[PDB]
Amino acid sequence: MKFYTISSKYIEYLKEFDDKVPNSEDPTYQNPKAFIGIVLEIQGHKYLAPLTSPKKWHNNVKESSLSCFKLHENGVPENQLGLINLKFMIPIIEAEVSLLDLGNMPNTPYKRMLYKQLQFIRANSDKIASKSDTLRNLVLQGKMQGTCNFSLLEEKYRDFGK
Amino acid sequence: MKFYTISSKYIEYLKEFDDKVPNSEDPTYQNPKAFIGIVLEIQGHKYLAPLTSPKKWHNNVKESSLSCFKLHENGVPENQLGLINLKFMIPIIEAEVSLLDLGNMPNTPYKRMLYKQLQFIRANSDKIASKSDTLRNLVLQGKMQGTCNFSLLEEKYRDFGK
Amino acid sequence: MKFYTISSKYIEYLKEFDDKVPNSEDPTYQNPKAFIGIVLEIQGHKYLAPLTSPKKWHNNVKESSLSCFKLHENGVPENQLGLINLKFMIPIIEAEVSLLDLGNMPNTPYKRMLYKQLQFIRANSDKIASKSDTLRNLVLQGKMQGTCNFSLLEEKYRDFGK
RNA sequence: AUUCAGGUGAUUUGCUACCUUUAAGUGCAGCUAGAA
RNA sequence: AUUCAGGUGAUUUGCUACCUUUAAGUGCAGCUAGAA
RNA sequence: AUUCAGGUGAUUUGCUACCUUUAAGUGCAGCUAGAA
Ligand SMILES: [Zn+2]
Ligand SMILES: [Zn+2]
Ligand SMILES: [Zn+2]
Ligand SMILES: [Zn+2]
Ligand SMILES: [Zn+2]
Ligand SMILES: [Zn+2]
Ligand SMILES: [Zn+2]
Ligand SMILES: [Zn+2]
Ligand SMILES: [Zn+2]
Ligand SMILES: [Zn+2]
Ligand SMILES: [Zn+2]
Ligand SMILES: [Zn+2]
Repeated sequence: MKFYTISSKYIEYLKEFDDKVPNSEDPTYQNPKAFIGIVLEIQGHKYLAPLTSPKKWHNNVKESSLSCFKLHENGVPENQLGLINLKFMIPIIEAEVSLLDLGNMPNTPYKRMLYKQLQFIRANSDKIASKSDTLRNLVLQGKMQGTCNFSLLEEKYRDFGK
Repeated sequence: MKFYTISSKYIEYLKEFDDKVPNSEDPTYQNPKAFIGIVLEIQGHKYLAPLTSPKKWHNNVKESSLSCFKLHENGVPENQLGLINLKFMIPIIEAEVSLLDLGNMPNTPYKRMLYKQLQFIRANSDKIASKSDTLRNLVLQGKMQGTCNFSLLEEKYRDFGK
Repeated sequence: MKFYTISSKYIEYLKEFDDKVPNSEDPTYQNPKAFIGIVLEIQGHKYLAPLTSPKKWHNNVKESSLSCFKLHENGVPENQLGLINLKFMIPIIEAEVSLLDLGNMPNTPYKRMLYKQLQFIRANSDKIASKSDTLRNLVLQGKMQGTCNFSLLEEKYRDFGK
């Protein structure tokens, strides 16, 4: 899996249909909001999930939860690295999605953390995909609330360019 | 698996054929003798094994032994909890066997220990069933002595009601 | 697996076809050169690999390498015990191969080390056989150089007695 | 005797794990404490 | 209540693993630093 | 940004494991040392 950004246009568009769709731009955002790379591929839908830095309430989110996949350094649990917000993953269009230029990022604390994250994500691909799959099923079945509207998003998203 | 008692009649009856069959009633017995719940099911035989509180010689009984399955609190080895005496498991008749009313036992040290035991037994079902299976095979094969007479008990036990 | 020696004749013979074939006798050799016992059995070929005591360059040989299987005491990694030189394993003829008389070796530092080695080898039989298998395939495929000439050795070796 | 097989990580120092049936990057150290 | 089943290690003290679906000696200690 | 999905244990607080393909209760804490 990999790190992506998403065009602001395309994020506004999904926001017409679901305010739950993650904010793309914010004055207080140092770097751009980043997404994780095809957490879920099903019925020809490619999903990307939002990354998000630590909040207070992440302490209550237990590992079993389908809402989030908690990140942290490999083998170093006390090094919390934020989480993947699956509850807000969205379907994407290859053309409005862009991979982070990791090969060109200046060596900074951030790019550094991205690699810590990346590796933990790489070694947990499956748990992630597995979680995303189930989250959607449930969401769709009407057994889970307060997530992104998968059903509706999946319906409207490709009508972006019109 | 679960906790059972066995009618005294039926225990006397098997004792006609094998004195090795565990004692059901004793003046020094606080609670009734308790048995563990289908350690072995084979050729339509349901086996229950006797529970037994610590004796001195349980220290010499090594884990590999087929005679006994040593109990102790989950993850707390120094908390020895007696053992399951497979060498004396017997085949039973659903109608002379009775489940302990755990849902109605007053909160006492005993009921408390039963749950410690139960869980350790639950998480080791397989080893237990596995041990019981092998113990019988061997016993039947004539490669093990000083156990209950499985072959003979299996033959005679259903003729209980006559 | 076990410890063997190989007749000097048969070792000279293979040396007619491949100088890479391990030296059998040397003035500086305390004990005879020893071989490990059927590292590989395939298309009716029985392979024995040479043992060899620590050299400087064994530090660069990584575990993944097909060239050698590094020995050392069980659970005691700092106790390097030389390595098995698979890159030089050779096919053998039961009649020119001989098992070391371990049962009759006087208790010496050497015989002592042999058992340390033996056990580590016994507990890794598979990795060894697995490595040998792959090493040959590759060697045969022409993807590996500087080893014994398996293809050529396999062809010529049985013509020993002529 | 025969003096480091080639690969798997958007990164990879040490070891280890895995792939070479054409496929494969885990784990324990170290380093880091980044922020959406 | 009923006082430790045998075995698998060219060697193996304790425990463990494992085998007794015809099979099975792993791991931790302990001892060992040996040489091709 | 967006502030804990429900389950699997004759019992189970905290975490965790597992299940969510109709399935699934593990492990570490803590509590506890009961007796056949
Ligand atoms: Zn939950
Ligand atoms: Zn974790
Ligand atoms: Zn008698
Ligand atoms: Zn035994
Ligand atoms: Zn235990
Ligand atoms: Zn290499
Ligand atoms: Zn090693
Ligand atoms: Zn034994
Ligand atoms: Zn021993
Ligand atoms: Zn949130
Ligand atoms: Zn739950
Ligand atoms: Zn709870």
